[PDB]
Amino acid sequence: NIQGITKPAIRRLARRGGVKRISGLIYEETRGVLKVFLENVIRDAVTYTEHAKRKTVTAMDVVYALKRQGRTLYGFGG
Amino acid sequence: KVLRDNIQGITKPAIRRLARRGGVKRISGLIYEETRGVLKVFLENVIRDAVTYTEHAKRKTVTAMDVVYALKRQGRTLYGFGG
Amino acid sequence: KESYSIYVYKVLKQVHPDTGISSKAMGIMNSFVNDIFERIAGEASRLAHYNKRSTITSREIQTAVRLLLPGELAKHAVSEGTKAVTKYTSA
Amino acid sequence: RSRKESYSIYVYKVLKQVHPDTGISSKAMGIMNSFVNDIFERIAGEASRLAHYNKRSTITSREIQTAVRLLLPGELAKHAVSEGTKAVTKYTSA
Amino acid sequence: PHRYRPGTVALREIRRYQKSTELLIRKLPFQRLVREIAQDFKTDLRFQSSAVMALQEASEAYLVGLFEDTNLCAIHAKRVTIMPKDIQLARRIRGE
Amino acid sequence: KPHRYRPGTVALREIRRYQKSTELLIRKLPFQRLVREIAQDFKTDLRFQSSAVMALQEASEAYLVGLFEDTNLCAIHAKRVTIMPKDIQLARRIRGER
Amino acid sequence: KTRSSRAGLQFPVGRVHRLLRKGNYSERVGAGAPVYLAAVLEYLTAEILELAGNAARDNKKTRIIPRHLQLAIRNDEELNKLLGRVTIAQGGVLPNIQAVLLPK
Amino acid sequence: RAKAKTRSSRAGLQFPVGRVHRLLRKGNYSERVGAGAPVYLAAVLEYLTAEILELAGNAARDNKKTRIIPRHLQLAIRNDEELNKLLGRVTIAQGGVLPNIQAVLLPK
DNA sequence: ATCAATATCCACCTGCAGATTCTACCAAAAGTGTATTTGGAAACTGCTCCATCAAAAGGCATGTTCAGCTGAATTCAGCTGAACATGCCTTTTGATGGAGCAGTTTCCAAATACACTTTTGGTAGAATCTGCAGGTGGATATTGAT
DNA sequence: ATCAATATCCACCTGCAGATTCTACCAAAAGTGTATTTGGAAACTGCTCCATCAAAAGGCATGTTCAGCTGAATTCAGCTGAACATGCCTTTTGATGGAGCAGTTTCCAAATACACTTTTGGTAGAATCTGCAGGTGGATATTGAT
Ligand SMILES: [Cl-]
Ligand SMILES: [Cl-]
Ligand SMILES: [Cl-]
Ligand SMILES: [Cl-]
Ligand SMILES: [Mn+2]
Ligand SMILES: [Mn+2]
Ligand SMILES: [Mn+2]
Repeated sequence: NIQGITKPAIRRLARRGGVKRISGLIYEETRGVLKVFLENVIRDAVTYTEHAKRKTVTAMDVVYALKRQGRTLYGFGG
Repeated sequence: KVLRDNIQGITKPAIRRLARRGGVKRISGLIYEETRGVLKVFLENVIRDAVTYTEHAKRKTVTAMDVVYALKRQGRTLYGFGG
Repeated sequence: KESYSIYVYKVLKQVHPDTGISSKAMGIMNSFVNDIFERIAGEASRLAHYNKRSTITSREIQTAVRLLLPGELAKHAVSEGTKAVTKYTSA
Repeated sequence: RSRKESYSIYVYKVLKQVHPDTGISSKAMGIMNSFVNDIFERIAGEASRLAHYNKRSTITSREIQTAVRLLLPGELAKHAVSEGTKAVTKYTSA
Repeated sequence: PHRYRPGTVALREIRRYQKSTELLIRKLPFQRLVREIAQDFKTDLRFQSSAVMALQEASEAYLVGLFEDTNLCAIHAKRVTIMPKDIQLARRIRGE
Repeated sequence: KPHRYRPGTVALREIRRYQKSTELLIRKLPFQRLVREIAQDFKTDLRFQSSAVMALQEASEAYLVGLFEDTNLCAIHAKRVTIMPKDIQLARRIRGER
Repeated sequence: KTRSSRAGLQFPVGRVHRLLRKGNYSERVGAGAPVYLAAVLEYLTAEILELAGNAARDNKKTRIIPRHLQLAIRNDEELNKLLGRVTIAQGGVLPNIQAVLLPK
Repeated sequence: RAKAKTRSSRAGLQFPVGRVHRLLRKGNYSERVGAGAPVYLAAVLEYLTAEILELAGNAARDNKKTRIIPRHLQLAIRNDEELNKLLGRVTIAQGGVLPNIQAVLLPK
């Protein structure tokens, strides 16, 4: 399902990041990097969900998870 | 006596030793001044906060714990100086 | 529960009487205000503790502002804070 | 003149358990004291937020456990959760 | 038949996407990806829509930021093409 | 006839030697003057616990050594073996220091 | 007759005080602490809204949206530093193309 | 009138449950602390301390010393993938670094 | 595949500075009793999300062509490493005077507590207002040919 | 560096969808007034350590010379990645049904708070114990060769 993150979408992200030319190996590399990122964040968000004895991941769970990891997200509070 | 220009006392050989610990084999001649400016910015930032803690405590003596807290604040936890 | 929207809105009308703000943007300002509140209160909490004090006073808030805010933001902040405390105390 | 408390005698007891004939230098003991204080604050700080998020006024062993799971990597968390659970069940039987 | 030179469309695209703010990854494939990863942690999870959206905002900003650093690494090596080795240097220096 | 090691040989021995040891690599008294000069510029008549200077020295050197490691990676990435200011600068930029 | 009105502030002093008492920060809170804090918060808010308002009028819009907050923060050296680890949703990035990538 | 037994001995721990409790209460972490909280916490601090001393003790025996010094602590942590992660932003005073030379720098 | 020259490895030895063990005072856990809080089993209710389905609308996958970027090869000037002598200034260690930590006491300004009263921010429909989803034509950039 | 032919961008425009404002009610915050307590600022003062000084030994910084080999520049080919055309399909978006969560309230048993009294584990120095810092010399490895 990582494959559902398409080469065109990855190209667009690099374009916003200012990138002009892109090696063919970048697309798989990027998929693994995103995967690691999402594993880490979702692992913690779910941990907050469970601690609260909820079965639904809330936006605030994700915000706490991102905070724990030195990333602060504005706009989803709270 | 007036303290002046003490960054220049961080010598080229000491800078070479640090780079050696860092695994560096060859060093441009411009690296020494660049390193001196980077160290100065670092120490300015840490000492500024440590003194702020010193002042808040109303002391005239900077303690190791003032430095530990300053470093902690800045995401650089130092072990071995608490007591 | 609560948010800072009406206060953010009042301050918007002060600096830009004719400018509005979207709902998503108001949400970003709310996170901003909450984030900074927490950073300062936490630093002020740590300051009182290090010094074995049980009270957070305006002096802890000030020092926390000096530790957290850069340069010129710190200077104006400390000014705004002292100004408000002085106006409050006489009133 | 004043009493200075620290974790040294406890680090030393655990040292003798794992390496009975091994000693430790004072600098190395200062590093272990810093380590114990640092992890104490990390767990306790996370447990505090967990309670605050969940509108609870109390930090229980459950907050401690979740904090450990949030803070420790992988197998360290597992073994920590095991030791902590064992100590609590044992204590309660006492 | 008319043809832009290599790099001209790419620069046109940088300008377009640095101007804009919309999410760049398709929402459903991303929602599907987030659900899959989560199931390996606990299988009966539900998601608020705003929670999937926080993950997407957070993920895209992370990857865009990483591409900026990656691009600097490529340029440093006097290249104009990003390669996996640039991604790796960037993440290594970041402490990832 | 007089013996001469080739450029790079002695540097490698230094790498092995200092990566083996843990001693501070900056002379202590000049570092202390530096710390005093900078602190004095924030507030006059400050004193320092001796261990506060040593904490500053441990932290500083650890910082610089860690940065040279990253700098060395940026130089190798550009297929050089020599570190230059642009490498330090790339490292600090990606670190978020600059 | 609000503490906010006595202090000459728009931000809610009584609320900031409640939040300080309830957030487990210390056993006691001084009377001046929430006034000083509310005034810092108000001041930082005004700074960003001033800059985001300017940023909005420059691209000819009358209403601030997240893009304008991001332009405001990222183009300001002290705010950028303060908020260096913060992600603004729907903020995008500063237009910026490395010189070496441009033609001719 | 009962004869005192410490909470640590009840918990089967070496680390001080009583002290950890006091430190939880004095630290502004919450209004109340459950009885099991300081026990679980003490047990976790004790476990981590054990892990590190185990590996550092091994590092001391390898360079022929009977006494652990900061170097052995640093070798212990950085050669362990989970300790290294946990202490990723931590500086060990007098720790030095792991020996490590990039391959491209070695002679041909 | 040797040789000379160097540096590094790596035990040995032993007094002493640093670590460990012991001792006694006492601060703080522990035991007890009792006052408060609290988290939870129950019993509700209305949002939410999940599952499913379908019509189109864009958007992606694919193959081909070729511009031009990457990497290899090659060349050369000059910078940086290695090796020396010289002598400056750091390091040691030792002594001294005294600033200013900390430890103690006393006692108010400033905090908490609590009862009671007003004010207001959150909330939700209804009523109005006005930015923008789209839809252009003209403006602007780009390209191959000279 | 011009010109014409192309392809895309981007001001401009404007109705109306849906954001914003108006209309209005109301718990729950926030304020007030009064009564009590109390953390911590002041004012000491003893006793650590900090600043400073100095000599002397010699470690190490500094300066110089010189050539190895590195970075920088240039040239060139192959082969990868960008730009398209083409057409098939995944995603959007717009609804629906309904269950299965959360979020509230009440209400007592179970849990935690906290003052006082006993008891003892933890600390500070004192008294011992003893790894290993340094200071050797020799064995062994590595280097760069004429
Ligand atoms: Cl508990
Ligand atoms: Cl690669
Ligand atoms: Cl450079
Ligand atoms: Cl105050
Ligand atoms: Mn000065
Ligand atoms: Mn109102
Ligand atoms: Mn008192």
